[PDB]
Amino acid sequence: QNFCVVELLPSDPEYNTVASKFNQTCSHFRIEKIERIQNPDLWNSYQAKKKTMDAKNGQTMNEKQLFHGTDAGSVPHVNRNGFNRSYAGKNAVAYGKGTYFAVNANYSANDTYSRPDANGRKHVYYVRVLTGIYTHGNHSLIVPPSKNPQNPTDLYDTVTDNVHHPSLFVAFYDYQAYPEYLITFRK
Ligand SMILES: O=c1[nH]c(CSC2CCNCC2)nc2cc(NC3CCCC3)cc(F)c12
Ligand SMILES: [Cl-]
Ligand SMILES: [Cl-]
Repeated sequence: QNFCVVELLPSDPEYNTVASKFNQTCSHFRIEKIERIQNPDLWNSYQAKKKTMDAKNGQTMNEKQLFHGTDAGSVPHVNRNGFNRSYAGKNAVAYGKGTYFAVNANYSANDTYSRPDANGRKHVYYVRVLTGIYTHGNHSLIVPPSKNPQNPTDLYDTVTDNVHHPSLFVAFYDYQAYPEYLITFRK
């Protein structure tokens, strides 16, 4: 549960890459800084889960990079515990009980998700999520649904709002998503 935080220099190839993807829908926001979260436990759980997904879903590209807006209050919890069950309790439920990730930063940048702190600062993560093989989510899914309702040994990895034109993804467990970068920004 130990972690380090490293601020990225605006001059760093890594900074450019992250800002570039943030600015595809959020260029009208001012970036205050970008930190890399380094949580060795959360990382090793994630890489291990990625290895077994790659052995299992054949040609599927299991890894996506998605945005997660949140309040300042949640940042320490997430940097430590990841996107775990207690955190999942604080998310919406319309597409299932888990943590919600947007394809486009400007979804996450809504004030409902990345609530502005007393100084007007907004917080959005650029998360590695193992979306793997996914299906339409709904409110009743409080665990990953089975492909076959008669066989719970074949589970979907995540759920989405729309399988063929997805806007968001719900992940159920902490080993499925790594909060790699935290973007602090303002209007
Ligand atoms: O990025 C996002 N972060 C969060 C966490 S919000 C919460 C954190 C704890 N403190 C209070 C604020 N939720 C989202 C929900 C989305 N869509 C759902 C809206 C209703 C149906 C689908 C899309 C998103 F991009 C996000
Ligand atoms: Cl797996
Ligand atoms: Cl799973």
